[PDB]
Amino acid sequence: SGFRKMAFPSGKVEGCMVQVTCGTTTLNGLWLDDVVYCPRHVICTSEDMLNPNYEDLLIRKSNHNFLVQAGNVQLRVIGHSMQNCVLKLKVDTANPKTPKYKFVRIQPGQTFSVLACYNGSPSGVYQCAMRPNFTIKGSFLNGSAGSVGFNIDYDCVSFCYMHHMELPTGVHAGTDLEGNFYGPFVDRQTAQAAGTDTTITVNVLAWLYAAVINGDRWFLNRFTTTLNDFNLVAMKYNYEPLTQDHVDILGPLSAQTGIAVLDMCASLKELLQNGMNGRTILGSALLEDEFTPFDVVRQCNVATLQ
Amino acid sequence: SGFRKMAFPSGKVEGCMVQVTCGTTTLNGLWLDDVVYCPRHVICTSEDMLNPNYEDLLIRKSNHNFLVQAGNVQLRVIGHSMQNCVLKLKVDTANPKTPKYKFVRIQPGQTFSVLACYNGSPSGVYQCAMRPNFTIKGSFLNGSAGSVGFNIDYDCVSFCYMHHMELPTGVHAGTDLEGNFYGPFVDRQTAQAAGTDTTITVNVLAWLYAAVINGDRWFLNRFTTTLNDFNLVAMKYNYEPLTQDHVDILGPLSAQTGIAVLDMCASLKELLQNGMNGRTILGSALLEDEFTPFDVVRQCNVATLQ
Ligand code: NA
Repeated sequence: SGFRKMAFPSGKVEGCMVQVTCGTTTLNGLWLDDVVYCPRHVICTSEDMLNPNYEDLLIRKSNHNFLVQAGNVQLRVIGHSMQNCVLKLKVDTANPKTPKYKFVRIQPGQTFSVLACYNGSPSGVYQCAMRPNFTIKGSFLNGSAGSVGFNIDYDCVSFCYMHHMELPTGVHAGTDLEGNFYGPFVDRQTAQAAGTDTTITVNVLAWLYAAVINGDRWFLNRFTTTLNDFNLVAMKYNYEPLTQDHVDILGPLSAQTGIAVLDMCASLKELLQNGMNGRTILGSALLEDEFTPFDVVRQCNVATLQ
Repeated sequence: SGFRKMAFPSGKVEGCMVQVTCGTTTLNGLWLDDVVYCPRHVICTSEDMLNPNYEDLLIRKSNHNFLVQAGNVQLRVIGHSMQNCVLKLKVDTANPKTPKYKFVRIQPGQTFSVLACYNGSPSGVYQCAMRPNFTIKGSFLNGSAGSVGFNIDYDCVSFCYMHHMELPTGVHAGTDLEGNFYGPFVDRQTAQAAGTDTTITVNVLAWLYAAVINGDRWFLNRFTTTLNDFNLVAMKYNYEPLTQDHVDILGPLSAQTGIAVLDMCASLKELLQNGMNGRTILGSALLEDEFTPFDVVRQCNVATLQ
């Protein structure tokens, strides 16, 4: 029993973090095989960071300008490549702790674990949802760029996020491991705003299924809705529209509870319109939206064969 | 920026986690040097678990009865003994990944990270506080016993919790690494109840101070209270009574912010009675009590030298 936002175990990732210093700017890199991946603004001065021309800045850098440290071992940089907003530093040594891994680009409403690092050294780990406005509500201080987000499936680490920056509102923006930003953001110190965040509807529905399984079911009703009619109400209340892809991932919970997705949608719709009127769901007056259908099935209480 | 319930990186603990099987009963063990620590109820059949005489049940077990797997490597048990509620299985191979470590008994109110494991495979990591009633509100399913709780101090792992059971309320109970239960619980399937789960008042207050440093102080007011009249309200809401000693603990944060502890108490009193009115504090719509007075400032935003 018990619902907790858990991160995946971070060990396979810890053995890949290094420190990357380019002159008087430092951040973290990810060391896989003989390549170290890091945010390209490691080549900037603080002044450069206002309006960098990264191609012009990189021309002035040589392999010797990059100092890469794996604990107490210096790795010699033998080539470098800018790819979108990440730098790929080829080093003379393959990382012996390289896990089986892939790079994947995640979608809003999906979760991943963040390993926050400073100076190449892992600091803490926590679970994030990619918000519909393509920011994450992380915890990140100066020097944390190059920290990565990931999911783990058996032994295979799927890297999906590299941290780059913090917006004026205190939320966080980064790239996938190919170096393309999530969202409309750029790695310059300019006045950028993230769009209005919206509630991740599929995750609230998963939460509601979890509530039913644990016996909390006052909010169920006998009403019917089309998906388009439900989505019109969702958009009014700044909830994300439910897609067929969301309906697919709610399949197992629907099957195990016998509540069709569109019936649980009609139940949510009444919640949005009428509020919760002093009732609670799973012991809270607020609807959770960062437990995915996968999270819910993994942690939900289960039947007991007696 | 950002404020998150963060756990320590779990890599140093992942390398210690093994599966222990005795008959058809399996759970996790902690492999340090040539010893595996696990909950003693691995020797029970399910029917044994109701009212076990552990001494009698252990007498009928031999070394050969314990199967230990570290990944694909089988670890043969070459001695065994019981210590309170844990077993120490001596194995033929010292763990080459043993970190620097110690066993420590934490206090109610203190925090620790949990590496939840099943079949000796680490599954997830999250941060918990030892509740005033000596329970933990974690996410644990069948087969998670033997999962451990820990803090990391640079390179040294302080193991402080080993998981054993779930009470009828869904809350979790366990032991230190010498096998002594936190709280009055016993490792048998009986009708046990924990004491009242109170909110950790000193932790909420430290969090309010961290809020002020970050710039959330909409809850600050000009009112002040005495310790007694605060505790009147505290008991009404099942907050721990605030002692003068707790008041002393908050001295440093009080000096950091210029805010008298009893003035912060006045703000907390008003928040308890009137709620937050749709405002949040450090991104939370609830009063957070899982951050210790030392831990809270580490995530605060800092001054920027311009
Ligand atoms: Na600088």
